[PDB]
Amino acid sequence: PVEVTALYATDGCVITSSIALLTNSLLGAEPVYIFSYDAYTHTEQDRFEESRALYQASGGLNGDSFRVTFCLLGTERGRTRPMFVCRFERADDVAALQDALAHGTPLQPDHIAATLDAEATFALHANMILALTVAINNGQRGLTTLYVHHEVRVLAAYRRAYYGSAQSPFWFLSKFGPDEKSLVLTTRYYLLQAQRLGGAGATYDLQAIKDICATYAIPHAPRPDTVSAASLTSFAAITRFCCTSQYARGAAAAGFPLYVERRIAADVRETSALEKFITHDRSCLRVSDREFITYIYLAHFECFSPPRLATHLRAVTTHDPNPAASTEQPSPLGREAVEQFFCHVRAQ
Amino acid sequence: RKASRNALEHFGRRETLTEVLGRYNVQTVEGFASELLGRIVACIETHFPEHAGEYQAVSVRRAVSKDDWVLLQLVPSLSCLRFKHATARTFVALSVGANNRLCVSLCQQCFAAKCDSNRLHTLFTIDA
Amino acid sequence: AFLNFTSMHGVQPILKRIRELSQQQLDGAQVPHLQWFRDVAALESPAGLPLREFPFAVYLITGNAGSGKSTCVQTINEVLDCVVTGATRIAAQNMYAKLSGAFLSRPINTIFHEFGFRGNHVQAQLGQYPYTLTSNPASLEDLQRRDLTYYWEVILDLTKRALAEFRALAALERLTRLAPATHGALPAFTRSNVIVIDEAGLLGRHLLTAVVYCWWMINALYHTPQYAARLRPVLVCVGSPTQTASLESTFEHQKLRCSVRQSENVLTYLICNRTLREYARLSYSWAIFINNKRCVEHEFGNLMKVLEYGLPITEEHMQFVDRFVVPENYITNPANLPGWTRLFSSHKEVSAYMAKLHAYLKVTRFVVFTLPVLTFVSVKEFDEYRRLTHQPGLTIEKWLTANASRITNYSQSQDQDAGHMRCEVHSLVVARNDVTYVLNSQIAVTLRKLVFGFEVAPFSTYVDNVIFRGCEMLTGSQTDNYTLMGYTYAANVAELLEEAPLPYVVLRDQHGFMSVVNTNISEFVESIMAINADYGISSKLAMTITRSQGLSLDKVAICFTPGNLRLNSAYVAMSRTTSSEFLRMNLNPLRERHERDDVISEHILSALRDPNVVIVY
DNA sequence: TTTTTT
Ligand SMILES: Cc1cccc(C)c1N(CC(=O)Nc1ccc(-c2ncon2)cc1)C(=O)C1CCS(=O)(=O)CC1
Ligand SMILES: [Zn+2]
Repeated sequence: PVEVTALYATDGCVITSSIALLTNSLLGAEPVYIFSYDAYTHTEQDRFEESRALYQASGGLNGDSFRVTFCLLGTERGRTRPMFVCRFERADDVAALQDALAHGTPLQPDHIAATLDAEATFALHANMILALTVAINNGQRGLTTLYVHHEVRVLAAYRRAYYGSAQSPFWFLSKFGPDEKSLVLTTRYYLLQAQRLGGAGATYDLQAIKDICATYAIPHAPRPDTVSAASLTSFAAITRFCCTSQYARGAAAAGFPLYVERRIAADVRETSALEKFITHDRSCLRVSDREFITYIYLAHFECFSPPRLATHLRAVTTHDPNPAASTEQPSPLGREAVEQFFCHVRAQ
Repeated sequence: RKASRNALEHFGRRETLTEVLGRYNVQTVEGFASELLGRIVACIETHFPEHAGEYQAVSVRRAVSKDDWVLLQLVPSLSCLRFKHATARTFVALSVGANNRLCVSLCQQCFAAKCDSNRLHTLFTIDA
Repeated sequence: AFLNFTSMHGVQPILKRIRELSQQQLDGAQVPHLQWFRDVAALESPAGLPLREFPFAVYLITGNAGSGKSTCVQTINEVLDCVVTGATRIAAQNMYAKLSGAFLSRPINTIFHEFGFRGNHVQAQLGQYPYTLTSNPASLEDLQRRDLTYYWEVILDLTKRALAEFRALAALERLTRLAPATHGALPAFTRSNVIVIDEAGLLGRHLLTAVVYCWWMINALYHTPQYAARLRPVLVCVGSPTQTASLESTFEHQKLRCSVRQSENVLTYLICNRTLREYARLSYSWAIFINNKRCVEHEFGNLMKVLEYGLPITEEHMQFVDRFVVPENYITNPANLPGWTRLFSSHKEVSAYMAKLHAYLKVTRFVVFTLPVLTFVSVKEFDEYRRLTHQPGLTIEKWLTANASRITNYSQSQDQDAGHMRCEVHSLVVARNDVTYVLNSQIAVTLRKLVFGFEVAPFSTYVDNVIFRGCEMLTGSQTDNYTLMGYTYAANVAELLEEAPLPYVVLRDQHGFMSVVNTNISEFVESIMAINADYGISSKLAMTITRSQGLSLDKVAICFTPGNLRLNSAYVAMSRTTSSEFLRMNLNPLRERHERDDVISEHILSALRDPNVVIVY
């Protein structure tokens, strides 16, 4: 019953091929490419150990049944949107998912269609079929007809919903970091893990999440295949570099979601404490006009000066994903700013 | 104070006027002014040639002496170089600018209202 | 990597405020009904218009140009429902560039397009009817009625055009929120209630109410799910309140004297109006950015903080800015400061300087060349207009005397070196002037590009063989910084354009691809007529201080006219460049008599002195 | 003095 969320892409147009696998039509269907995936089953170390078990180092998952909700980049603000859910429980189907989540081998249409959970797959499009019927008036059949008879509208409408789901491989290596760590882990979190797990990271931007990934310094091992990150050309090479990445099937894949939460908690403990001190004094200083600008530009230096910030980010950088074996240590942002500026501004 | 100590550590030291002038053998300001007075009068000829010849024989008398500003007059009533109103007094002003380099500014204080009554107005600033 | 940190962790309180501001349901009676907008259409004059309230929220994200207020719009876009807009096409494209550099942003248009502004509205009498506000204290209803009477000739036309969807999808599901998709080409205001207006200080106060008004329109005719949920618009206005201003132009049709007065921008309207600062609760809804990533020099940084916040001008500041003053005849001389943009405080001054620059670049041997530009006036339209102006005696050249600054779609037209127009009646009284253009100069479309072609030698390769004899090439068969290359050639005025070969000017983009653009045709329609065919390119070498507010510059030399010295103009001119090293000026704005208007400055200062205002570095 | 919206 292990549930997977999979961000897919195709070397061709995605919405075209996708709708063409929701009608069981052997006209247009292209290899699905799963480079991003989150697996879950219905404390912090209990969560780490549960995930490290599912994201088996061997490869693929550990559960015997899998419900994969294949998703595209769109808005249901959600960053991805479910397209077709598929239940692989049969031995062969579980075997092909494992070598597509662990090596990056394209999941052929016939396996996408054989496992199609039509009951819940068309439930996502049930409202879409109704609205298209009503609009054009002025189950699988619902779409087979709407597309065969009214293709442009369905394509453009499945293009308005599921917005910008057709981006190219350079787009991914540009917005999801040039590094392999980013390309795997940040794509997993920002798209398929942020909103589901909730927490503060649901409201953080892509650049912020990439910065958090940059400070997630889990021991890097020289890529075995020496595959260049820049060499990646098609969604075939992005997916390969990602699925066989050391950051995708084990401890790092299990520690990243917890580390996002930890880093934010430590940072806000300091940012919020110091914003309270800046807000008490901004409101109760009664100081000179030039001296007010001097104070506020001094307050924010003491709180966010590049050296102080560098020390703080080096104090939250990890060297291991296990929360009970983490190398992160207490940050000296707040304590020092209060012991070097705030008590002396409390000399009011 | 905390602003000044923190600015000295992030941006750099801006050397005082006296130290910068010491590089050009000035321990004597009214003599350095004389040597660059030629550059000053050359820029006057190039951009203000209609009043250039009033600046052929000029004596430099100190006006303001600070640790960041040195204003020095040029009595030989000279003419305003901005408008065409015997209405202005000329003042050479030396400060440290850019990468600790000496900026020599010709400034004129006129009396006519078009020019703020007896207020310093700069006209050109060159290096030394 | 640490540069983003403060923004990353300080935008979250902003995000955790806009959400409740957008998810606050109104009482049933307070929702503007459809019948309201039906009655507005019936009303002819904006006098019997009823005092009604159109509810709205604001969240002001203010700060200097270099503050990070635009990074906040990045975090908002990827987390919240929003319709990102811009006060100018340049600002909209700048936001698109900075939003697509992180994730996907849908094509960002202007707020004017969003509320339905069309061609005929461009030249519309937007200041005609009067209003004696039954006010002090000014009720919000009175302020909204003033802003609707101000824009009666636009609000009325928009309402009439909209009046004279989602209900079908509501009948089935009794789906609706999927109308933005299944039913396409629908206005973007029907799918969100958070409207981000960037550089909103470039919009006048009349627009604020207008936008809210229009919002309710487009959510009433279509009966949007937000209208059923009783949500209200929230206007996230992002802009610099002390580096941007809005101006209103009125043309008197007998004196032919086009006048431009200053106006209250949306930011100033919201900050400085006691009625709006209470209804919108600006204290709990402010986001003042306090950073200048475009200023690392400590000294230039101090001066820019002195001018943004209105702090006393001291002797030290005078001595610092003293190191920039270079003579009047040094800036204006084209031989000096090559590649430095020169700002003047008059369009005539720019028209003089550009002509002088062309003279220099021709006598000392870029290449200057006059390019054909024509003005197609209509005989009947002018005769009817002369009849209606109470003065039927007016020469066509006198028609083109001061209506030129108005017949154009871009202001830069009044600051170009051109030849004289012509009395060339066709019977359409066409006219013909000749603008001079420096080839290989900075050229900025104020058009449809058609790309024709693309270790130091240029690998010149094009789809067709080109021969640039002189300047015209021999091809046989707005934000983007283009490069002028040459003029290859390759309905009543359409026939004449077929007659006289219209030259298509060729531009070179940043990559180097030769993109051939088209021509601009613009109408004049104001009354109490003429379509102008020209090229619409700007040199980016000389401009006005007022237009400089829009875009940042690399190297700047400022020409200040004494007496007209406004410290806001000085601050705007001096803040367009990142580094104080590359900045030269006519005189010292701090040492000369300057009319300082420090009223909004103290308002920001009191905002920086309020516990509920979020100051993000 | 003073731009800008299609
Ligand atoms: C604030 C700060 C934090 C961390 C690191 C630095 C470098 C700084 N800065 C840069 C800065 O303030 N830049 C800036 C300049 C002008 C404007 C502006 N305001 C209106 O229009 N533009 C806005 C921001 C300083 O200057 C310090 C230096 C040490 S200190 O003196 O202790 C405090 C100020
Ligand atoms: Zn004078």
